[PDB]
Formats: sequence, structure tokens, C-alpha cells
Amino acid sequence: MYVKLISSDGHEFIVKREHALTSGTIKAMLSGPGQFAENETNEVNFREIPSHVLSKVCMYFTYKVRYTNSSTEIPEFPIAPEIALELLMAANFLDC
Amino acid sequence: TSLKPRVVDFDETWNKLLTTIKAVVMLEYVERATWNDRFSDIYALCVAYPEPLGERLYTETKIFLENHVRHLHKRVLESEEQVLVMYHRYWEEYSKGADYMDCLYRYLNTQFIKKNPLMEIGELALDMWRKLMVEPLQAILIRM
Amino acid sequence: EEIRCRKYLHPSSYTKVIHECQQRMVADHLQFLHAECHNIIRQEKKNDMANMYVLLRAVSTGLPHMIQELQNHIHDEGLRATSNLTQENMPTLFVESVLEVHGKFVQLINTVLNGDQHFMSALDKALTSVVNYREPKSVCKAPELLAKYCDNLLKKSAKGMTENEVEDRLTSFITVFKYIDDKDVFQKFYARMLAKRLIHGLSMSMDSEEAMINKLKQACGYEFTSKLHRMYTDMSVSADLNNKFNNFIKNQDTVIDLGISFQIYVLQAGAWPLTQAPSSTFAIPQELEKSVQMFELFYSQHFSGRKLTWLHYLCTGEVKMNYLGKPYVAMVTTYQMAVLLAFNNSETVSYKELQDSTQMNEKELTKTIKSLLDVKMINHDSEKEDIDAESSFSLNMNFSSKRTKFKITTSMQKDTPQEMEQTRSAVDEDRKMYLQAAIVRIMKARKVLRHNALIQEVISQSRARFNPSISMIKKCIEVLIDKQYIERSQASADEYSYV
Amino acid sequence: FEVKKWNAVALWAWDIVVDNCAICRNHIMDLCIECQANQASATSEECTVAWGVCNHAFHFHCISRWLKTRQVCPLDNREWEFQ
Amino acid sequence: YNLIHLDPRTREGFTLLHLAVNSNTPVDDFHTNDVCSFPNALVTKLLLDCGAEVNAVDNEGNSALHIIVQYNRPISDFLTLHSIIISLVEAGAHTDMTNKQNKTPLDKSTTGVSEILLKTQMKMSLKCLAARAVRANDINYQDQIPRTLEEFVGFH
Ligand SMILES: [Zn+2]
Ligand SMILES: [Zn+2]
Ligand SMILES: [Zn+2]
Repeated sequence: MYVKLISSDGHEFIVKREHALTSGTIKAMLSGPGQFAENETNEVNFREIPSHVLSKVCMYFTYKVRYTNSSTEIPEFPIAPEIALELLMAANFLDC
Repeated sequence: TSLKPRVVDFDETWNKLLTTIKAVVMLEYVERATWNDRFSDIYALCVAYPEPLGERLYTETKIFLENHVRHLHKRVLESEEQVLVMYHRYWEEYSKGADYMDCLYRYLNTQFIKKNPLMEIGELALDMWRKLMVEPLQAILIRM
Repeated sequence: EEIRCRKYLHPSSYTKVIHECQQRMVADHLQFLHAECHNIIRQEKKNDMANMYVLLRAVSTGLPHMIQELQNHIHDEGLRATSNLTQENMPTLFVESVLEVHGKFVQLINTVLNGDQHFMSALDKALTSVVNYREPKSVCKAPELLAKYCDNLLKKSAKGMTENEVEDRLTSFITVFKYIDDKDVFQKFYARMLAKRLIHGLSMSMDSEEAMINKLKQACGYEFTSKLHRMYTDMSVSADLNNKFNNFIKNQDTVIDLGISFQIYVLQAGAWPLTQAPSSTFAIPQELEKSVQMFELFYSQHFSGRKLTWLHYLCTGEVKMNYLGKPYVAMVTTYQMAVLLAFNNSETVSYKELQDSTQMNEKELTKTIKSLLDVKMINHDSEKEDIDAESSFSLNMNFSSKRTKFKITTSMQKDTPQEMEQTRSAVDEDRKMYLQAAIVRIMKARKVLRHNALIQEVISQSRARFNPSISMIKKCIEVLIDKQYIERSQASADEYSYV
Repeated sequence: FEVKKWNAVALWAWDIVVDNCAICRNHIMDLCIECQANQASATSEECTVAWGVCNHAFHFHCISRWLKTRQVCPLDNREWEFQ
Repeated sequence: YNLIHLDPRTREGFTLLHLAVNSNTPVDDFHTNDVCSFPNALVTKLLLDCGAEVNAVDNEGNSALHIIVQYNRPISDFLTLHSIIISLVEAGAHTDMTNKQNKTPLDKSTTGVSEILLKTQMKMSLKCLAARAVRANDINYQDQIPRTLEEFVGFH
């Protein structure tokens, strides 16, 4: 219910469950034979997403779940030039 | 590694994936490390450089599933009067297996199948269950 | 009733009524229809067959019996039309019979039976069963027949085989080829006779051969036509390579007049099946050793990292027989270049005088000598015509050639029947190794399997090229047992555990 | 005697035996998939074998386009240097 | 299915879906205008059923969404309009797609009803934000992203 996102560098990125279930494939990883309904770790390992990209992905999770119902000129998500084109593959692999 | 499109030999990654896939349809045990690595395997297969092996992955998983429901059919049909309980056990395994494979084939279902008369993996496994388990046993199953 | 319920009822009752019109009229008498269904198909009454189809289609369990009966009828018709053929033009007649059966039943299904895909699948299964019809405890002959059909139609002959019909006959041939289900045998046989057709120039059209290669590629993926396409590309590139060697020799500082014309057909060793099984140390003559060493230097200078494996049992030549007062010109094979060189120095030679000039096994020597004794270039000095220890030989002074272009290698372009069984054994051991690798992969990957399930898993991956028999995969299992790759589980012999 | 002309046949194989370009999955001596189309523009000689330090072989077009954006040998993840 | 698979395109790039979701598609003076009117929810749903290219782009850069949001009768025929939008969203129409003038369908709404319908039919879609960042910063996205992501970036 507090899941842990681990990047390719070992950087743990512990984030809330409903925050991390916005991405479809994280929901898929936590589903199936990946549940372990014991509320102990809920660990998902990202062998490919770098830490500087998974951090932006988690910040996007929080930003989306905060501004999902505003529709009143939400602030722009700050994406650096270098994070883009690497945040894009992360947002594809982690759908939405 | 990274999420860039690399080149992956389909035989190696598909043999790595089939060990997990075969343990999911029949509800065996697979580790978090393996179950999470198979998502990266499917992503690499559906993105593989220079041409994506998404259609190859779908064809091979369809071939596997039709070669798996046939085995369950031969195992259930050989039961004379226990065909109802064997069919129920195999269906209780296979429905959850199909749901879990629909979960695991998320990238193939979204980025490839919906992007294109193809059938989603969760829909394919169930539709192939009726075509290879229920329809051949339609005259038999209802009879008792 | 459809018209009557149209002008008498609410829309919501349009279907239900006709459903009750069917279940009481066609479904309740299914046993009457199905018992007649068999007799409908065998005599091929299209008027009755269409109505039977459109009636049984409404009933839930009426169609599959008709599908099975049509499949059985097509299978029996195929056996009747294909099993009576006896040699003559058997490879062509088998393909023509299967094509005629397929063409008849495709238009029968399309025109009469709504073009239903279930009956199309029944037709496909029936043709798969009839094509692979093998005699009990025998070997299937369909891939050999189809490969011989391709070899017969694609060869260069003056029998009026025009070019403008082959490229559309082969599209029809692909239909019978798709039902082989033993495609490894056909691939190997077609590779062998493609090598024979391309080396000797027997191909009637290079573009037609390339059309064959592309048709097989479209039929069975790229990896089916890998070696075939490399064969074709090698034969197409060899002319340009000969042209390149034509000016490489003049580009040297010293003009080396070799005295012979060079037409090398350099080929990929990983594609062509040309394997030199014995040692057979060829004693290259003085007129060819300089050429072969200079060509080896050419590849050592131009095409780096390309080892040469010279085989001399596919190359020919012409040698000026000036000792017989020029009785025309003869085309001859390479292995007896040694045999005739010792005759240049001494008129009479023996095995002692020829062993030092050849230096290989006696099996090659005996056959290469008999290749000249029968055609009467070499006569036996003594009365002992059979092969003995001494076996004195002499050049036939009195005999003279009659044909202007005397060819002694006619025996060469004949696909002897004995090498067919050798290729069959090669295919058998190739698929044995393939199944060895398949079982090793599955067993290592899964770490637990049953005896009745492991065979199914092996078939699942081996369906792509051939049909593995249950008895022969059983023999394959004990081969892994011998190689300590697998053993029977202690609790039960059904289970297997990797070690 | 003397020979007016001699036909010859020889099989060649690489010292380092490798079968197909792992990028395009076509055989190395076959045309690459990029040059397998539009055969009119291609002269069937541009698809030269491109070896490397890692003892791997690819079509020149395949490895040239792979090195356009990346700098890593496809199969074995090391620095790619032409040999 | 066969018709769209042979790709029929009007001289202005208007595919079958664009004409099905457009109120500017002419209807002759016969009894057709009493029955067949455009845009049609049922016709759009039928086209989306038979494998129509939902994200098809005409010469002006517009798509089916860019055309349906410009509907001039957004209340009286609201349901039809509403249905069409969700149909497009149910068939993978990208709500962030920019035309040749770089106008998202919200910038081409010209209507409060269509604007809020499309706003309620979106998702936040970090893919869209990353693609917008890539497009705005002129980063060369050739061969460094998946094959589908190239046209995804080309959308924005
Ligand atoms: Zn290549
Ligand atoms: Zn090329
Ligand atoms: Zn390497």
C-alpha cells in the first residue's frame, strides 16, 4: 500500500500505492503472481529505467494524482531537455 | 541496460519467457525477480531493433497456447467420468493464467494489438479455450 | 415461414419463430439428415449438398458431421487419384493429381458451400493426409516426388517447356508444397539438385530459379531458403568474380601466362552440401598447381579471412590428346588428370607407377580407373581384366574418338539412386540432432516433465520443419540417457530430472 | 600433356565461422533487409561484410546505421571498432 | 474493413472517418437529408469497428477529433457529438495531437461543450508531456526511441 520502486541504480523510490497504480504496467507488475498480499515490501525492480528518470516518473505520479481533476490551467510538468527522450521511453514502458 | 531499442534474438528471450509463461497458465510459482524481468523481456521484444518482434511474439504465444490447451484437452478427455472435475480444475487454473498473461502481455496488448483484427492475449487465451476445450467437448460436457 | 412471420409478427419475434421452425423440422431429424449426409458427399450432388449445408448450419451440432464426411471424401478421392500412379512421369503426375483434387474441391466449397472456412480447413486436413500418405512401416515419398517435379520442370531441355508458363505453374505447385509437412527432406533434396542444376548449367533460366527461391521463401519463411538463396547468389556472383580475376592476373607486375582459361565457381561452404568425406589427397599436376596456388594467393590478398577448401569432384576440363593425332576434343573430369599424366611420360603404367602420381585411397583409384577402362581410353596390358595387384595399363593407340565433343561425364549428371538413401540418412541424422537440441533446451529450461508431455513439448517446437514420430523420439530419449543428460526419476519412470 | 582450359570449383568459409547478421537476421552474404528492397538502386556490391574487433560480422549498412546513433556492438555490449 | 484497408482519401486528405465526423460533408437535396445527416455517431462507431485509421491526418494536419470538436450544434445534437468523442477516445484517438498549425483539438474547439467533453475524455499521459518536451526542444528522436514512439512524437 506503500510500494517501492527500485531503479537500475538501486535507488529506492518508495511511493504510495494509488500514486504508482496510475501507470498501467506497474499495476500489471503488482498484479498476477506479484501480489504477495502481506503488505510487507511490494517491491518492483526496474532493471532499465535510470534513477534520474524514475525520480521524474514518481514526481509525475504525484503531480498527476494531485492535478487529475483540476482542468483550471494546471502548472506545466518541468521536463528538462536531457530527461526528455529518456523519460519518453519510461512513460511508454510505464503506460501513462 | 536501458529502454532504447536494442537487438534481441527472439529464440533466447522467448525460451526465457516461456519458462515463466508455462508456470503462469497452470498457476505455478514464479519469483518477483523473474516476473518483473519478463516485462522488460516483452518490452524488448516488442521494440527490438530494427524491426519490432511483436507479431512474432504474438504468433509464438498463440502457437504455445494452442499447444497447451490441446494438452489439457487430451488430459481431460482421457478421463472417462472425471472429465467434469478435471475440466473444472484445468479451467480454474487457466482462467487465472489467462488473466495473469493478459497482465504480463500489457505492452503487446496496448502498443501493438490495439494499434492495429488481432485479439488481445487475455481475449485470445479465453477464445482459444472455447475453440480447443469447450467446442470439442460440447457434446460431452453437457451430456453429463 | 420467414416471409410469413415477416407479415404477421412483431420484429422481436422474427428470429425465435424460425428457430422453433428449425428445431422441430431440421434438428429433430438430424439423425435422418446425417445418415444421408455421407451419401450426399460421396456422389457429389451439389444441388442437395448446398441445401444440406444451409440447413445444418442453423443447427448447433449439425455442421461438424458434414465437415468430417467431406474431409473423408476428399481424402479418399485423393488416395484414389494419387495411389495408382506407377513411375513414368510420377513426380509430375502426383503434383497434378493433388492440384486437380484441390482445385475441384476449392470451387466445390466456394460455389456450393458458401465458401465456408471450416470446409476449407477440412480440405486442408484431407490434403495433408493424402500428401503424407506413406506405406505402413515405410518412408514417405511426397517430398522426393515434389523435389523431382521441380527438378524436372526447371531443367533445360528441348521438350517445348516454355518460359512463359513456368512462373504460373509454380504458384500452383506452392499449393501442394504447403501440405508436405516433411519440409526438411524436400529442402535437402531441392538443395542437392539445385547444386547439380547450377554447377552443370542445367538450369533453364536463372530468373526462374530465383522465382522458385522467392516462392519457397514466401511459403516457409526466410530460414527455409537460406542455403538455397546463398547458392543462387553464389552462382550469380561467380561470373563477376571470374571477370575480376580476368584483370587481376593482368594487373600483376609479371604477366604470368597460365596457358589455361579459368572459370572458377567459388561457392559458400556453409550453404552447399558438397562435402569431401575422405582425405583424397589430390596430386595437382604441374599445369594446375601454379594456377591453384596463385588463386589461393589472390584470395589471401583480396578476400581476407576466407579459407579455401578445394574439392575436385565437381570440376572438369579439356586436355589436348596430341598422342592420338588429334581425334577431336574431349571434356573430362578432374580426378583422372593424375591418371592420364603418367601416360604422357611412359606409355605403359601400373599401380606401382600410378600410386606415386596420385596418393589417395584405393576406392577413388579403382572407380577413376574403371571410368576410363569401360570407355576405352586405357586398355589392360595383360589378360587379367579384373583389378589385381599389378594390373598393367596402357594407352589405347588403335581406338579413336568419333563424336566431335566427346563427353565421358554423362554418368555425372545422373542422380544415382544410391545417393538418395545417403541423403535420406543425412536428413535423418540432421533431424536427430535437431531433436537432441530441442529436448536439451526444454529439459534444461523446465527442469521437470512427464514422458507423455515431453514428446508433446518437443513436437511443439519441431512442427516447423518436419513431423517427429513417437517411436523415433523415444529412441532419441535414450540418446540423452546415454549422454547423462537425462535419467528416469526414482519415484516414477514417467517423470524426468535434469542432471 | 597440355590443358586448353580448366573448370574449377572451390568452397570458401570464414576463418571465424559466423552465419547471419544478428541485426537484420539475414545472412551476411545475403542482402540486408534495407537493401533487399529497391534492387534497381542497389548494385549488389554495397552490402559488404563489416567485421569488428569483437569477432562479429554484420552487413555494412546494418552496422553503419546501428553506429549512427549508438556506439556499442549489438550482441556483445562493448565498444565497436571496425577491423 | 476492406475499403479502409485500400485507404480511400479525399483530395483534401479527408479520410472516411473525417467525412463521417464532419458536419460540412454535403448531403443532397433528396430524402437523404431527412435520414442521413452528419456527423453521425452510428456511422463513426461502425467505421471505428472496421479497423479505420482513427489518428489519420489530412493535409491541414487535422484528424477526426480536430473536426468533431468544431461541431456547431453542440447542445441540440449533444448526445451524438458526445458519443462520437468517446468513440474516438475509445478507439485510440490522441487528444494531444497537433495539426500543421500546432493546434491541439482543444485549441480548435470553438465551443465550450466540445472543449469540456474532450477535457473530461483525456488522461494526464506523461507520454504526452515527454513528447511535447521532445518536439519543443528539437531533439533528434531518430532510432533512439521505439518505432511507435517516433510517430507518437510526430503527433505532437
Ligand atoms: Zn544485416
Ligand atoms: Zn545493403
Ligand atoms: Zn561484439
